[PDB]
Amino acid sequence: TGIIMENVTAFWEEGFGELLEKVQKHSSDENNVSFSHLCLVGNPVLKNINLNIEKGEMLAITGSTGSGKTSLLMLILGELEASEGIIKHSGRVSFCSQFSWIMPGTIKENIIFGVSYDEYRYKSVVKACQLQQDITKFAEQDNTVLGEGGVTLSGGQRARISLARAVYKDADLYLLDSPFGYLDVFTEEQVFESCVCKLMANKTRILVTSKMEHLRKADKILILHQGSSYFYGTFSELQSLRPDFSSKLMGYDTFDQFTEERRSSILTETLRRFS
Ligand SMILES: Nc1ncnc2c1ncn2[C@@H]1O[C@H](COP(=O)(O)OP(=O)(O)OP(=O)(O)O)[C@@H](O)[C@H]1O
Ligand SMILES: [Mg+2]
Repeated sequence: TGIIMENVTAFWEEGFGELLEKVQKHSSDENNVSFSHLCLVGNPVLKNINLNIEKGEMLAITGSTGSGKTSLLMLILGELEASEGIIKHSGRVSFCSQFSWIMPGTIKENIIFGVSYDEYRYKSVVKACQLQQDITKFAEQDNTVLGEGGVTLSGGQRARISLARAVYKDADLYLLDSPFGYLDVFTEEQVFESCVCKLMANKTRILVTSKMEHLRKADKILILHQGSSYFYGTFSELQSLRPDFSSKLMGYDTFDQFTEERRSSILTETLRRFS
């Protein structure tokens, strides 16, 4: 149907760490991580993961920083293998990574990169990703040549082009890894509404996020901590079965407009108090 994981565990295997680094602050937290040692010692990166996501549902994945969110995505992509447990999903998947990549060419060439052009499809993706506001600032609009790896664009601009590229792909499952992590916080709110909630309402999709509105709108929710499932279920269930986490995070007035670093800090801290 959509995607199922039953009691899945995945161990550190050689090369997986380098892959994670190739995508591309608590980097000071990571400074005696040795990917070799994790492989020697036999260590789960993800442990006892369960989820059942139906066709057209949206799973929101959140958690503490370094909890295995991207790794779970990689597991779906087949870059990590389940050592225990069952994973079912079929069909093409489309992946939007944390690192926004940009190829030599026009904005438009970037969004349809490697895929056939369809005008209604294109115009539709451009609009829902809120790119119309960006391209209208340029003399050649979406025919603007990105005369770098889009280096002179904003981080949000690069993230929107990269989102639009993944959303434009025709696929059965969309993996969206933290597109909404930048300062232009009102644009991100329109994008989430227009792209992820409306245009994609019937696409099975997984959104890694650190905003509570995304948990609120989600069909299902996975919270990760230290490579384990801190919680899995609906937003209603989260308020009942994790009441301490919930009231803390809904306690804020405008949590979703804090920086990405601050939201991830509060999430991480909250997950530790309440074990
Ligand atoms: N670049 C890196 N260097 C060293 N250790 C890393 C790096 N990226 C991830 N890790 C470690 O590998 C496991 C985590 O990664 P994943 O990359 O799956 O985290 P996330 O859950 O995606 O978190 P975040 O997005 O906040 O980094 C964790 O135990 C984490 O500490
Ligand atoms: Mg990540």
